[PDB]
Amino acid sequence: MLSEVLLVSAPGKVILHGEHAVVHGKVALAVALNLRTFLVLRPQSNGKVSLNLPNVGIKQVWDVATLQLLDTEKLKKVAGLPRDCVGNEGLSLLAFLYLYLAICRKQRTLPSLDIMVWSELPPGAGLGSSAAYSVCVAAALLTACEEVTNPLKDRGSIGSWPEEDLKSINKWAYEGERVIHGNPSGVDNSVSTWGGALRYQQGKMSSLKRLPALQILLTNTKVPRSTKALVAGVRSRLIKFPEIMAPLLTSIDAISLECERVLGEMAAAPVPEQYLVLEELMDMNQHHLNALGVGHASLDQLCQVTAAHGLHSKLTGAGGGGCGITLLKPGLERAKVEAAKQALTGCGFDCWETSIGAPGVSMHSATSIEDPVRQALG
Amino acid sequence: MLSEVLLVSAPGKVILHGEHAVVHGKVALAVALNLRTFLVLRPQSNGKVSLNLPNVGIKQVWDVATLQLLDTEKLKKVAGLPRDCVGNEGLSLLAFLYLYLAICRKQRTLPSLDIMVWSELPPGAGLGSSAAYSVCVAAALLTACEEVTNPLKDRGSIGSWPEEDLKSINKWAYEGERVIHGNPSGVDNSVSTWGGALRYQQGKMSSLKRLPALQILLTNTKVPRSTKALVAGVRSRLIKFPEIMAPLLTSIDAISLECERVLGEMAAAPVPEQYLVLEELMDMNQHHLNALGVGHASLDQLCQVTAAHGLHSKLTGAGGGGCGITLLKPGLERAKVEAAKQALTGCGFDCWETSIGAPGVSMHSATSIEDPVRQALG
Ligand SMILES: Nc1ncnc2c1ncn2[C@@H]1O[C@H](COP(=O)(O)OP(=O)(O)OP(=O)(O)O)[C@@H](O)[C@H]1O
Ligand SMILES: Nc1ncnc2c1ncn2[C@@H]1O[C@H](COP(=O)(O)OP(=O)(O)OP(=O)(O)O)[C@@H](O)[C@H]1O
Ligand SMILES: [Mg+2]
Ligand SMILES: [Mg+2]
Repeated sequence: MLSEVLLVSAPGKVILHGEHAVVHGKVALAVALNLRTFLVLRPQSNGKVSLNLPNVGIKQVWDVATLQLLDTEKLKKVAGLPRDCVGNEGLSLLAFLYLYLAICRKQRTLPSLDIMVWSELPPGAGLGSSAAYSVCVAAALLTACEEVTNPLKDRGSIGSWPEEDLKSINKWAYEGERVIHGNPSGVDNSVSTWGGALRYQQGKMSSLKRLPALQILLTNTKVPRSTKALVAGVRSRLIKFPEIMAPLLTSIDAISLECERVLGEMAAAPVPEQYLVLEELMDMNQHHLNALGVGHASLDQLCQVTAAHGLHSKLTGAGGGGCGITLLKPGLERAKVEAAKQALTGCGFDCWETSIGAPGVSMHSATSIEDPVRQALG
Repeated sequence: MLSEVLLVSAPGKVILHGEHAVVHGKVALAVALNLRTFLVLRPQSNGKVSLNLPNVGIKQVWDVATLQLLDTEKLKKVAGLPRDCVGNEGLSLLAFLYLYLAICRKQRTLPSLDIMVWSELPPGAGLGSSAAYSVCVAAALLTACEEVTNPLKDRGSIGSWPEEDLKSINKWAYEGERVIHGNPSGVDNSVSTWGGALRYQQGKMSSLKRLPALQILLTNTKVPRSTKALVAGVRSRLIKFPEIMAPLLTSIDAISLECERVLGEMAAAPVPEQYLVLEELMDMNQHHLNALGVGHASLDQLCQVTAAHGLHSKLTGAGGGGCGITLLKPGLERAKVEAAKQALTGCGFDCWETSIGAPGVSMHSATSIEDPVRQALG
């Protein structure tokens, strides 16, 4: 057990290319979104572990005494420890407990902690915020129970864990996603742990070696959608017009592959003509997705406003609403981008200017933390 | 030679599906557009043949005496008969003369005629108005010199020529398109002659046996474009992203083929669910074309306004401007369609509510002719 206060942060994700094509065997590219989730863990004296989730406005307190006397599927039983009430986010408090016991069990006394979680990620918008949360939790606990090295052992500003350690973090982050999702693939938590870019084919994942600096505008239309529905309609259209749909899917597959090739050649020396290829790829993937049938008026609107300012975008994820991405290459005029944001907001959409291909699980010194975050954390 | 006044009309064309895909070996569907070109031929006494083209504001008069004394490549020589001045539409007056001599030569005296041509077709917008013109000319002359039966020999209201006769009309209509275009494929003139729908693969054409009643909105954005440019950019992108583009083209090919199948099954009994397939096909072909790169802001705008009213459209032809088509299925409310037209016009576009799969070369009695047409003709 450590004593110092731990501060860890993990990024969310966006599907650059591949969205619906992956369901049919095609390649997809998932990348770390720099909209992070922070978790501050404070050691305590009182025999109580308190998990505090501001966002979802819920706080829960357990007393080590009771949990320490609990006999250590498994889920049903776990629910009999805290309770069983309302909350789609109630599974999270269940995912915390699981991660808490299973990881600290090898301790001769369950520690008394205080966890503070606050992210910049909009929940449910498909940016994998629950994995970012699981990763943060598994990372803080693992470090507190010294099951993993302490990145800031040398009192650095910002730090990360070594490969062997990141693997332990992911494995545990995954169990936590299993409890809340049931059958998660592992892309979300893998993206949150290793950061950077991920390649997903048919159950197999890899980590693109090197990525360039990519600036984007993340837009949330707040339009609610049914992921189960979209995927069904696509499969439906795949059955109705097979000779039309089959090729289309292959076309999207080629877009992921092409992007993979370019990003790699950009990691060398980013020539301006490389951003031109990327936006052409986005333009085409957006049209293909509209063809698949997962488009939405709020999304055509997002692209229309954006193109009006010379920017290129594409939906990201399930389509039919949700978020969209817009590329910001090196050289645009502060004015073009600034107006797009205003326009986007006027439509009633949330808009963030962030980055893609983000760092990954990180430990921060309380002085590396910005002000807005520090205010929400302490 | 006949004596009565002849009145013939021919339809233009629109590419339902296939546009850029045909250049690469894929199937395309061309259909007769019910925006007709009329030609009134009046026999005269004075030894003069007068061709009058109101639209292009030009009239030309020749005297049979001079032409009758002309020794009967060949083009250069033909130009030495009238003259050689300005006019992209000057080749037309040249196409008339060629059709006049070559067809009346077997007469012992060049007749004295008066031709009046007036169409509802916008020139150069890709609706094949020059073929509609060549067809009308070849049809009037052929009938006057009795090289073909007289449809209204039985004093009917409206009539057409028999297969064997329509073939002669097309063959001559083609020479006239050769003079004005140089290397025309024959789709335009074949569509204008036989009407209905045509299937074009790789030099081979066929006539879809039966088509259903299709109502559409023809929209001209009046945005000028370069057909030579568009096709070049497409070939360019085909070279740059081959694994992405190849499949896409195959996807469009499947759209033509699918449409061909449905139209045929609609000719039986047009079930409402058949119009649903057609608009899904248009939606998809429009997205593919945007992917090819032949889209334009004026066209996204055309589709956006239209969808706002529940209607489905797609560009038609070269893209990057020009015309677009919108389907009007049986059952829409006069209000939805009427507002679309207003909106379209506000954008500064010309809009026509016509039909597709039109009749073809026809002879009309001066009482079958509407008022607007009759006013412009006499
Ligand atoms: N800051 C946060 N604090 C606590 N729980 C969170 C936070 N952000 C997300 N979650 C939890 O994760 C769940 C999100 O499930 P959801 O199906 O929407 O997946 P997602 O992670 O939002 O993204 P995606 O489905 O693409 O992965 C919620 O049930 C919620 O309890
Ligand atoms: N009503 C008309 N009267 C006389 N000439 C016409 C008329 N309509 C079209 N034309 C002639 O046909 C030519 C049109 O050439 P163009 O390359 O624009 O082909 P198009 O027939 O308009 O359509 P598309 O190119 O798709 O076939 C002009 O040079 C013009 O002289
Ligand atoms: Mg998740
Ligand atoms: Mg023509």
